[PDB]
Amino acid sequence: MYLTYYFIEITIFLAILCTIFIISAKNPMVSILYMIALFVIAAMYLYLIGLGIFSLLYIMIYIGAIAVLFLFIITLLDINSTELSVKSNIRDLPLVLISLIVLTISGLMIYSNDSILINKLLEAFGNDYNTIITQDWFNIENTTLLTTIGNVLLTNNAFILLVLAIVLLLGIIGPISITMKHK
Amino acid sequence: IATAFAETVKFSGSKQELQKRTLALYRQFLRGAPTFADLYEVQFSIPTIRTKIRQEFERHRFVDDLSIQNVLYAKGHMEYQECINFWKQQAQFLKYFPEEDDIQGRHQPSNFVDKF
Amino acid sequence: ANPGFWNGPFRYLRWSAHNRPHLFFAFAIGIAGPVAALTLTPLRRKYLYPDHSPLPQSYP
Amino acid sequence: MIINIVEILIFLVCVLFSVAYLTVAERKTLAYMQRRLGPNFVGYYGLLQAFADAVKLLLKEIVLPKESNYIILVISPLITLITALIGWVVIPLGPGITLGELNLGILFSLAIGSLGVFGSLLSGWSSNSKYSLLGSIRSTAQLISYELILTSIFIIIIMFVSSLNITTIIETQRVVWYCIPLLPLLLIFFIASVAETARPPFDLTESESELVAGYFTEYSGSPFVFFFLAEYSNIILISAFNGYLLLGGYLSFNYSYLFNILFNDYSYVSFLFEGLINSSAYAIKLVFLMFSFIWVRAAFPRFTYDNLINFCWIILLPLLFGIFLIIPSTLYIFDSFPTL
Amino acid sequence: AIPFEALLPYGIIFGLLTAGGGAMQVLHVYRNGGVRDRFAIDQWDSQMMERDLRLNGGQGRKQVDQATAPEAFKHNHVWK
Amino acid sequence: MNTFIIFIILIPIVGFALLAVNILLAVYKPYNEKRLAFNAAFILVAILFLPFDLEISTLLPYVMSIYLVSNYGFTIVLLFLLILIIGFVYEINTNALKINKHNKPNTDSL
Amino acid sequence: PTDFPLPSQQKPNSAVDYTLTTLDAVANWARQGSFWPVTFGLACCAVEMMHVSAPRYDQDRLGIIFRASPRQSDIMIVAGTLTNKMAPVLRQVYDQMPEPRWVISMGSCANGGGYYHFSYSVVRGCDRIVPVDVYVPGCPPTSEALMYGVFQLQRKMRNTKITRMWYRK
Amino acid sequence: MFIGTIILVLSFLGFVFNRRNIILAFICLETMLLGINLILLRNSVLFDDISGSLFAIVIIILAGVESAIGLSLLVSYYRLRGVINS
Amino acid sequence: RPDAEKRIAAVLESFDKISNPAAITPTASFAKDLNLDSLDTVEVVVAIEEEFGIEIPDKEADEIKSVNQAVEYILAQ
Amino acid sequence: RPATWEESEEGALSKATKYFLLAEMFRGLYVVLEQFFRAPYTIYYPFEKGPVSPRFR
Ligand SMILES: CCCCCCCCCCCCCCCCCC(=O)OC[C@H](COP(=O)(O)OCCN)OC(=O)CCCCCCCCCCCCCCCCC
Ligand code: SF4
Repeated sequence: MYLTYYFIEITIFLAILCTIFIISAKNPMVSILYMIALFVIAAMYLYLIGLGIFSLLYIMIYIGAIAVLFLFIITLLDINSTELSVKSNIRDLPLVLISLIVLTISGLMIYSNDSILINKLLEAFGNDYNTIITQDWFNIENTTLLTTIGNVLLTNNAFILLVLAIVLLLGIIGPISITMKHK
Repeated sequence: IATAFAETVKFSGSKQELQKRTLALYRQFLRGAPTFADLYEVQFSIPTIRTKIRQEFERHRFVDDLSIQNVLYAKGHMEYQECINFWKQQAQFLKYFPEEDDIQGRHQPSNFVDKF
Repeated sequence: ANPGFWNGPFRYLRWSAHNRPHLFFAFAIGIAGPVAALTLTPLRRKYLYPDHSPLPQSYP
Repeated sequence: MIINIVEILIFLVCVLFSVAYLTVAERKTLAYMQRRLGPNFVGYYGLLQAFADAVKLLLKEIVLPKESNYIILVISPLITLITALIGWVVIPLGPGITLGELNLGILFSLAIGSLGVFGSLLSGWSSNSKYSLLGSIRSTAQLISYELILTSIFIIIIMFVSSLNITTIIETQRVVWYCIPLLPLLLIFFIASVAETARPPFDLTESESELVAGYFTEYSGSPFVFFFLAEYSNIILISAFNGYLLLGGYLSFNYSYLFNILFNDYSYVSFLFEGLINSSAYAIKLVFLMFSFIWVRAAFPRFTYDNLINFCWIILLPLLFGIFLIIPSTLYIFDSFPTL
Repeated sequence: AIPFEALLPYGIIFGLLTAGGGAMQVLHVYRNGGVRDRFAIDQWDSQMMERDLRLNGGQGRKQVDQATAPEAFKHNHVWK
Repeated sequence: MNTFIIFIILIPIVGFALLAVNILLAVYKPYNEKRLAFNAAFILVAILFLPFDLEISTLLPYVMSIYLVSNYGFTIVLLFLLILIIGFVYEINTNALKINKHNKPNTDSL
Repeated sequence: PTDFPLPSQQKPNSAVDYTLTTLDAVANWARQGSFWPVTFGLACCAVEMMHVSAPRYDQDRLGIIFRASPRQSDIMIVAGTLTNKMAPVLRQVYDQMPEPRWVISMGSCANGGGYYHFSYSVVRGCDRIVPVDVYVPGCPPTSEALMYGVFQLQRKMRNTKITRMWYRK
Repeated sequence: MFIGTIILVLSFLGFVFNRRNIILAFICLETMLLGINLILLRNSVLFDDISGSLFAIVIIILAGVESAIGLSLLVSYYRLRGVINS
Repeated sequence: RPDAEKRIAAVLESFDKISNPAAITPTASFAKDLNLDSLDTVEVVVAIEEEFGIEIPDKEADEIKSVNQAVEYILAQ
Repeated sequence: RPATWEESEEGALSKATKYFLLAEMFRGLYVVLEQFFRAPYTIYYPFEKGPVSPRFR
């Protein structure tokens, strides 16, 4: 079954390995250098899961615009960095973060389906074990479409598009009236 | 229509006022010494700079005329002007510092016998 | 030099398109869009119906 | 499995050998345009200069104590990998019917031409010099501001297409020679195309000795040939990309080859010839395009950053938003919309 | 007149992409056999061309030559 | 496999290859000798760059399926472009640098 | 150990060299072909240098395409006279320059001080500052002269014999 | 949905234990908005065509304006562009 | 004020030319008590302002003659 | 002292044409293309030489 091409899906280990870098960097901006590696690993995940379209969307608009803007800021007015995760700055870290990781693992367990027990907490962790989904064959799919249907829904739900027009309006008027400082 | 570090040229009359003015010049010229050691990356220490600045002003302790002390003040404040930023370079800057002995080898012990 | 001034509109559009014309000729396209999009309902004069389709499930 | 790796080696040696001799080509054509002669001495004829220059400037390799080597040893390799080469993953009309690309073409090229910009920005981030990184932020700012009006115009020309896979634009455009004959905003695409890959009449962050006797960083050595090759390869890629969509591939003599191949061959002798003339068509549509780059190198001088942002955010972009206030409008008016 | 030297680099920049196109055309007719190449007709050749692979190679016109319906394929994959 | 994955895998190794040629045989022997400022137009250009990107990301599915929304998707996107173009007519009025020092006032005497 | 075979050998002059003359001449030809400087360009002699960029005696018919950056450079044409004030800047430019480096002294003033040579503010030749490999004589030497010095420098490059000097000839 | 919850939780408690560098906190808060989409997209893939992925393109278009307002507000965490202060 | 002049009588003691630290009464003169030069007076003033990392104006350097004045200006931060 | 108001009648929408598309600038491109065809001036210096007057030094 091409042994590695079945565990090519489990790239989450690279995600957690990048995110453990993302909060303990040396420089303030080698972190946001690693953030685009996080986003391109997310794109690799989405291409692997069956939606390469949103992979290429993330490459176009996150590391194309917003990560570029993080790098754009972090050149000028660079903030005073504490150096790294020193042991005196790793003080009171483990004493709450261990319990918080456990509680949030129980939250991911609380995303499970319907069981009023701790059985659903173990059920989602064994979700891959008893199951491998079965695809089907083409019963009357006339025209080819992947993100065309997204625009069809953007026509049906047109009002949220005309309102996020207003949120992009705010995204341009705000930075005018907060930084230009008219005379 | 500009300056660089506010070089002014106006010589006063009274020798007391020139005394005070050279004194404040000495303070700025002494205060800029860690800025000098930062700027030029010398080998020696900041107290070497300070004792040589003191040496340079003790070179002209006993100069009589205020109308010589004027242009000595101008030379001092003007070389402060050309030292407070990076006009002078370190090759230009080491012309004040006879630092090392080992460049010379054995040399004149200031005896007549060893002129020969 | 003179900018545009509103109060004479036939004059304004002249001394807009002649001193700062580069937004005029943009907005001429911006008015050629929808106004001409409203002068079509006689101009097609019932030209054509596209007639496309997904699967036609019929009736009894 | 063996056929596709020798395919990919042929295509890589084509693009690499291509961009190698392109610099000699542009220097020759500047020289005749500057009423002199270009590299006329190197070895065997005078076609060889860059192919010796590459071996020359490997063997230098300095590093700088003002900067981590770990970023500048990789950031010109970044734009060499992504901006130069894997833009050709889309196989920007690998000039036959076939490609080395599956589908979903144009926005992949968009994504990678977008991906090059912080390859420029992190390059200029280096050395911590207070006069350098502001010039970097200048370069990257004008770079993204003309990325935007590459983007917002080649998404509106595909409004005559609506299909996002690579070929369908090209089979759509053979009826009209759709590319420029229905719309001349090619020229503003062309004047956008000199900016988003700056080999320009702008030269803007190449203030070569206006700064402290260095422009970008002066990362000379293998990063220099990386930056050099990737800039020229971005040029021929975006020039192909112009010749991809808004200039046309598949010249009309292949449409007339119905009146030629039916008078030449009997029945499908290994498809021996048509891919070659199709490649000939796309190549002569591509090099004739970049000949105008080599014009505009030596015709009009540098372009004055404040006026450059004036040229982006004040003039071209509102004309643009007018122009796709009408190209949705006019086809809706005249007859109708395109299918996919 | 024309620059005999200056169009020689344009001649080889022409010829390299020319041979590069011809080689793609040759390697795809040798990949597919003596036919042209299909574009992405998404969701549809994976009905159609996959069905051709379930029956034959290339193409064929007959009634049916299946056996156990020519071994009906069923795709399966891991949960995400 | 086998189609372009070879290209995006071969190319990083070619980049490391032409890098790692001259890391060894170039002579190094490195001898010796080897806050800030601002403007509004150096920052607000890239800030306002981003919304005009992702409205093109908004526009991109509409231009993908321009068909299947006939006579009506045109209307909605015309309203969208109206709501965006008024933001453009806001920002045309202000964004430019200003030369600080150029004075001209008439001179008077007593 | 403790014994020695090594006899009286030739000067660096040979012809029996398998493959090392060929490889060394390829690398040397690559270095000899492109050959770009950085302008330092101080006076009248820089006007003749930019006359070598003029179309009559073109640089680019040889390959000389100079960048304005001391790291991307190979040889450093000192042209014009050289002040006392300049010389530390010149040596600092010289040090930030990669190891296969040469210096052309273009102009009489640049070597042995030239026509001033008796100023308080002039450096009596750049031999007091940077090591030089090819001199170029005379106030302003001809564009002919600068190219002749360039070809003589490339003729020196054709005897660099660096690979067979790794072989210790 | 391990793949999105884990990146969300690590961005979240990175935003908690962030006693250095305000912008790393700011980008951890950014990466929350792509830790959530890996949940949303795979739930939509496990279900259907465009029901939740419409909300996905919404949250992408809006996360842009998030980072835009966050930068253009972080510029004013001080005086403006630059003056004397302390 | 308290033990600021401890630091000052540490710096001036670390400064040379004052062979008797017992001659350094704290509240005492510079040039009368210890025979400090008028050049050396502002020399040790700049030494004092460099020790506390503080910067003084010109008239504040003008008025200093005894260290009680110096401590009284040290008190301004 | 020419007062030279020069308010109106430079052009009648031809001004917007010449400003709008780069006719004055396309002219310069046509000039350098016409210059491209003409003769070069290089002198192959090892093989050829510039003019040497008898009074040259
Ligand atoms: C109507 C029916 C059809 C409907 C569809 C319409 C489609 C039409 C096609 C697109 C329209 C072309 C629009 C061209 C935009 C150029 C506008 C422009 O450049 O404005 C000039 C402006 C001048 O600057 P500024 O001082 O601010 O102006 C104010 C003066 N009071 O800005 C400048 O500073 C000028 C800088 C320009 C730099 C250009 C550099 C050289 C480019 C020449 C190479 C192109 C030639 C090769 C291609 C030609 C192929 C034939
Ligand atoms: S060498 Fe001759 S030409 Fe050059 S600067 Fe000196 S005097 Fe001038």
